[PDB]
Amino acid sequence: LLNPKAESLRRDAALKVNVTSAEGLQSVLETNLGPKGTLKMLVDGAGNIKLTKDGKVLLTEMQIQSPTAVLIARAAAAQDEITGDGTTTVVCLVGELLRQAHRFIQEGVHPRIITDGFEIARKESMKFLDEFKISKTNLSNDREFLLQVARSSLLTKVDADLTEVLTPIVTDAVLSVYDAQADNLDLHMVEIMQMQHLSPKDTTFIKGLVLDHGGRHPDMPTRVKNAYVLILNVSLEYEKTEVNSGFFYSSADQRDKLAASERKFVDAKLKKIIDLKNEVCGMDPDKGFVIINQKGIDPMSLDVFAKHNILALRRAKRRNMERLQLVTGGEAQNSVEDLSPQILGFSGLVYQETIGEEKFTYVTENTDPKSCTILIKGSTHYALAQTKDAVRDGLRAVANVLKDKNIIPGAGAFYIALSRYLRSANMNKLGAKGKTKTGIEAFAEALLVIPKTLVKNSGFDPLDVLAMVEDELDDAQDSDETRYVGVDLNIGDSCDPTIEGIWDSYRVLRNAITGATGIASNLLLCDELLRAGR
Amino acid sequence: LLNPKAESLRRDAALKVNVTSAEGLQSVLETNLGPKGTLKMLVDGAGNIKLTKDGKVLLTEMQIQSPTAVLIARAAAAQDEITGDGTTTVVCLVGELLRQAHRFIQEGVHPRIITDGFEIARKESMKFLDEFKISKTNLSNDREFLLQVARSSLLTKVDADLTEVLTPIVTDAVLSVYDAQADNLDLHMVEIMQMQHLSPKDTTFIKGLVLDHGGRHPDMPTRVKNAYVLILNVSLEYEKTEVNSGFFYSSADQRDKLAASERKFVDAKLKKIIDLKNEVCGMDPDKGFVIINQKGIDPMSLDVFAKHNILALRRAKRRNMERLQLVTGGEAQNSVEDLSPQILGFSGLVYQETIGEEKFTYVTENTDPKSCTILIKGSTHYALAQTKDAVRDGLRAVANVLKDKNIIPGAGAFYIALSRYLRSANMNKLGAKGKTKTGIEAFAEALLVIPKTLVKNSGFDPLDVLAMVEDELDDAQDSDETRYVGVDLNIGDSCDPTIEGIWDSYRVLRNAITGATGIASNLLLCDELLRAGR
Amino acid sequence: QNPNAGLFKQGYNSYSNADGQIIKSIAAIRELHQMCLTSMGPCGRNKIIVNHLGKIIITNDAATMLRELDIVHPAVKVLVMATEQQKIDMGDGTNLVMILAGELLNVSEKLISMGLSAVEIIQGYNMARKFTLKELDEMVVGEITDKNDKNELLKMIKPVISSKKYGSEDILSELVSEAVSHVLPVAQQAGEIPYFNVDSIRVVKIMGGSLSNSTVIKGMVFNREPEGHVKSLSEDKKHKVAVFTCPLDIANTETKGTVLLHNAQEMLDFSKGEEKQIDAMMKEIADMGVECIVAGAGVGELALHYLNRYGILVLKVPSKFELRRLCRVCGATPLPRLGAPTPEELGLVETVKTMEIGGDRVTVFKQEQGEISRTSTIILRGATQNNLDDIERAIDDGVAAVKGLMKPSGGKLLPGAGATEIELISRITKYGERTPGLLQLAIKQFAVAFEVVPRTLAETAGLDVNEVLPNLYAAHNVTEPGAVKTDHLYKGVDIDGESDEGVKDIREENIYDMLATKKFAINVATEAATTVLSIDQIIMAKK
Repeated sequence: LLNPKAESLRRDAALKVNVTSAEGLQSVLETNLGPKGTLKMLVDGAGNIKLTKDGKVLLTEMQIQSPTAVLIARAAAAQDEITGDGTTTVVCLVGELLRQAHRFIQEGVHPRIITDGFEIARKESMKFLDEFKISKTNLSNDREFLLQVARSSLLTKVDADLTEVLTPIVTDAVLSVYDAQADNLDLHMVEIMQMQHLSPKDTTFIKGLVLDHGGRHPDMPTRVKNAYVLILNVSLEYEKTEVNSGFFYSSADQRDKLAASERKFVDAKLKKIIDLKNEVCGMDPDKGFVIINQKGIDPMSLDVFAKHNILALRRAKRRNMERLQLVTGGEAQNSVEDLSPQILGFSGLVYQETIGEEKFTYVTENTDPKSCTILIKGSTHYALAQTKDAVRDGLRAVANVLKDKNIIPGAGAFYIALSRYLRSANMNKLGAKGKTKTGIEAFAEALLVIPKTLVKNSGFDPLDVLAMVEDELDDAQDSDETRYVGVDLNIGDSCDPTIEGIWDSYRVLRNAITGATGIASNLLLCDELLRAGR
Repeated sequence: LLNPKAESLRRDAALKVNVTSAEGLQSVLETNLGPKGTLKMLVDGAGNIKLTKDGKVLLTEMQIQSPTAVLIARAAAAQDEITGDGTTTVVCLVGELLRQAHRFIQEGVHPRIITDGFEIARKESMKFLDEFKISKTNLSNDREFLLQVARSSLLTKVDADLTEVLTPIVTDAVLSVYDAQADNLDLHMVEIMQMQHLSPKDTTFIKGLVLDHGGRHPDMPTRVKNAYVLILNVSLEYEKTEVNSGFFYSSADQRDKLAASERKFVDAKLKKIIDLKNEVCGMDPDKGFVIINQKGIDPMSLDVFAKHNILALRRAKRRNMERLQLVTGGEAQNSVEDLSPQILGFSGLVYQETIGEEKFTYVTENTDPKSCTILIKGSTHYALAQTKDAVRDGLRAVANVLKDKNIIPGAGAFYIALSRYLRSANMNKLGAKGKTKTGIEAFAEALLVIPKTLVKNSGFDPLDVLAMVEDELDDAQDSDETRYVGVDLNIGDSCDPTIEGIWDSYRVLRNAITGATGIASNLLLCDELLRAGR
Repeated sequence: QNPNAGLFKQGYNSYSNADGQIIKSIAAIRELHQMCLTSMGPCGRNKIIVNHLGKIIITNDAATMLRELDIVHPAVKVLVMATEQQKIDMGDGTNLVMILAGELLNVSEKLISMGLSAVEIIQGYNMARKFTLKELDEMVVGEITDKNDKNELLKMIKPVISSKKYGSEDILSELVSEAVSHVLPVAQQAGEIPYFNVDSIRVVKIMGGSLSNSTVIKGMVFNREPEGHVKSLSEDKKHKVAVFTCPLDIANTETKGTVLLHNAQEMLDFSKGEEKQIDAMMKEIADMGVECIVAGAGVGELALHYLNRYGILVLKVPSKFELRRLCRVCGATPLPRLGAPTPEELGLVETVKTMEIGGDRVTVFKQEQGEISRTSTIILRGATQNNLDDIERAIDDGVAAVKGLMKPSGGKLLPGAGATEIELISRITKYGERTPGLLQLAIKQFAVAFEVVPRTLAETAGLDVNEVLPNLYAAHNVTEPGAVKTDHLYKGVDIDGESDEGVKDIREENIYDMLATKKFAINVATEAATTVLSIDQIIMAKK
């Protein structure tokens, strides 16, 4: 039953192909789970080496040939726009669930019964997640819990040593960027910078903004305290016509007369600028003056500003100008003709940072910046990329935790408890069907993949640590008290995630479970492969 | 690290090869399990074709190339010399146990842990077997139970049509040899004979012995009622002069005269035989006279015997004479001169059967023959072989049941009940450690292969049948009552083996379980394969 | 590079159910089912098989072909053994069993295609077999009373001789009936004692002439000539016949008897002594009243002269089987010695003479009134050897079929020309419709498997099945004004070649089948089909 010059797959060939692709992807991403996971190198033909552990980067930047694997990777990566994490969890769950489904199918279980069992187990797991979550306190002084969450999210992406530096920076940035009001959280006010000068361990937290374009003068101020911020939109530099042109002279008088045309406007603007500087902070002690001057500045005016102890910047970015307006409170002056002291803002310590290949200006220490900046440092492209990915992941995780007070203890407690609850509830209720028990057990076994992979990546044998955790879970359930039991990936024995400080996002786990169940159900329902369109 | 003319398996290659060989052997013997199984066709290459279903015969006759398969077959063959049945059960159990052990090993479970779990599960299964058996009564009116056992044994080997013929034959043959007394059972008391050019359904039971040699005179009675059996070791063929002589003559008339003169030696013995016949019930009503005459008889003596209404045989095997010494009670007379009535035996109807290629004589209907004969009748070699194998298997099964009063209901109830009992007790006790749970679960799952294979052979879905059986068992347990639940291969639903009439031998199950566990442990402990001697 | 896998027993030609072995065996059996389909029916076509001896054999018998055809597939041997059983137990139906088994295995392919397991198919086939066997008892129209009358015998003789040299029945039936009547003894009010014996009838053929020149001789006819002066015995009744094993020459002695010649006078005396010994041996034979001598070994010229001098007829029978037949006809016992023909070992034959048939002389030992023998010989004539062989086979089958007319319902007659087949098909279809469960499909396919008989009858006659079969079904599938079917229920497949179209009632030709033959054929075919289907794996080796 085939048309001439046609390609198709029948019988169980589709099942074999899907299972093989799922197992291959699961094996590829297995070593990236947990803080003890491995790092993969990616080269997209350009010859540049990039190291990362994020599931989205691994799936999107790696070429996949098997069409089923392509769909699995796309579905797993789609969770980034929903929760921002769990791609590797989704892939591992899909792979293990498909493996169990194939194993049961080899015994004669129809795929539809397996899908029905998966749906029932998904409902039961949603109920378990609802009954298992812990409501985080909304008190803004809970810095310890935020630090624990940041450490848990970061350890998966860093080498466990840069954590001590990065975790506090991210936690403080996320805590500060959230105003002391209901409102909402917006990470768009948190800027990330990359510098190739220093080592990654030198990263620090920046309270305000950093400006890249500045003036040059040997007498330019190096550190300015209690500075007023003036934003100007009119050029302060000599300008020429669009077509190449210039002024030619044969005598000093002609030189002066021709240079007068160029310097007239600059001098006119500088007159009022210096008048304003004298009016405010002219004689006041322990005060400074910083002028942004979004437009360009000629060296003559830079020297004039330097002789007046004025830190002059030039060619500032429009985005930086708006961020300065929102941070320093100063307004942008369209023309000096209407210059007034009310335009002046206020800022704390203003200083310049000198680098071999560039220079930076700091406008930090504002009264209410309502923004934060994180500076990333490194010596190699891959290190900078890894640091940027880790910082973004930590920012998103902390923001989500602040938005959603629901927190799920980690350390593998969630998955083991979910599997045990599923098994016990489905064995007791017996409410779905006798044959559906096959799919229920398949789902229960598949949900244990995550702790098994985490243990394997840490070098310990799952058969022992998981058995110990199961024994501790049985003991806790027999006891009348509430206790959470997990796996200590550093010691190898069991531990309580609520005491050690390991937590998992509620939304991440919920969406990962839903996506894994959906992908498994969709794939197990594929019977034949048909090629068409060419 | 190797030597020439040798091949070895490293890492887990040996385990994979052994598992594959075991799976292949199981699939070879999977289809012939149960009354709903199929038959295998064997060709020796010389033109002889055997259609056999018994596992022992199939393994013995069939050539096996895989060394692991050879070892498994040789180990399973021990069942024939111990219980006489269960070879297919042993093979299936070994195959499923190895499948489960390999599946767990792929997860990192060491083979020794699986072996220890198998040993623990074997001990628990022995305890369950002890607690689960039913004690058979010693009543002499248990013919119904013997008929049920014979039917159960035969249905596995016959097409369900010859069962009605063989069941009563086997039951009567086994019961007659073993009276309702301690004494002892010896199947050698039951003779097995084969006849050609007859319908398969013609198979019948003979109370006594059947003699191969028949009469050679048309005047001999076809049937003799209440005949006296005479066994004579003296040849009745033409005898010559006791001293040196010869036949030197010019005409054949002198030779004829000499032969007539020499015939007096045989005539004298014939006179004594006829005198004995006349003296002992010569003319009494409802009486007869039959002479065995192990040695040959001259045609003239045959005619003399026939003219006196005497049925005389000739040229009989010594084994037949020895059997007649007990079947009929008569003695063998070494010398006619000492012939006396005490030599004569007694037997019932003596019937001669004429066949196109041979002629048989019946000496059945004896007061206490202490033996019986079963006549296998068929038109084809394969049919005769199948009938003989079925008869022998039924005889052995009934003998085992009689000697061992421990009886266990069949129909798959025992295996499912044992699996449930193990899954419950071993998990509730955990007497060795948690790490043995993998092997415990593997053994429990493997013990369910037999019912699944039976259901698959019967054409029904194993999942639904197993679910129904489990539901019935759960209901019985909740009712706090003792109930045996089996599988009905004809209807597809659950049934009570104690009511339908399906039973299994205690020794068969015990030996099968022990052998399967031992073979699985031996094969799973194979670390590598070594080759030497080339 | 491509490795081999899936076989763990050994290197051999492996057939497994996973690869469709159940269909491969069916196709292998079809390889000969196709041959056997065109053999059944009055218009069956011949087949030629060349023997290892260089002899060309043409026949329409399936059993004969199977005995000579090179069959190596073990599955086909089941049907070969089925045909052997049919030939051994029954006197007809060799092709019927093969055709029925092939059709059952073919419909098994359709059953499997629907997803039915072999076990349920076998169960349904067994149930349908039992139902059909029970129904066959109700298909009897007439019954043979076994009166040994030629007219009554013709009823069974005619259908058996058909399908082999069709159109010559007018003579073959007469010959077979005459021979059967001659051999059949006179008896009545008794059915326990067997009467017919196939071994009592012998068939001989002489080249030349045609079938119209054939005849039947009451007695045993031998192709051996007396080769002596006396060619036949006198007209006296009950001539004493002696049978000898030792060659008719000088009588020897058991002890000593060795003669050595050294001198010329000794040689002359030895020659004279040989002559005198032959004369004395013949005189002694004559003195015992021996009038006919049967010699199983060579005969000397002096022996011939002396035996003809005493008026004793000598007939040479070197063949052991011919000697046994002659001894059974006359009752004489072979004499291992010479000169001692004891009267107790002498037979009685009224007439012994040599007859010329087409130039070939034959000797017949026969009788008319006294010492009547139940042996007969059929003499066939024909210029073509192939026709002679075909007629001989047809006569042998017709004579053998008489053995089926014994006590166990041997005289039951069922409608021929496939009418019984149509009725059984309808009955089995109704039973399958009544039968619940999946077994209804198996019963329906079993019923369909019986449609071959009309199919083969139509095809062998050159008729289109699409026009013959439906007309027959419509004729049989009728509703009568009552609860009991009546009227013309015996319509079957017509030979055609005349009239216009349609079917005819078999009563015109009086073609009927035997109940025992049909039942045994059905049972054996069903057993063979079950045996074939019960196998899901076959082991074969290079041959």
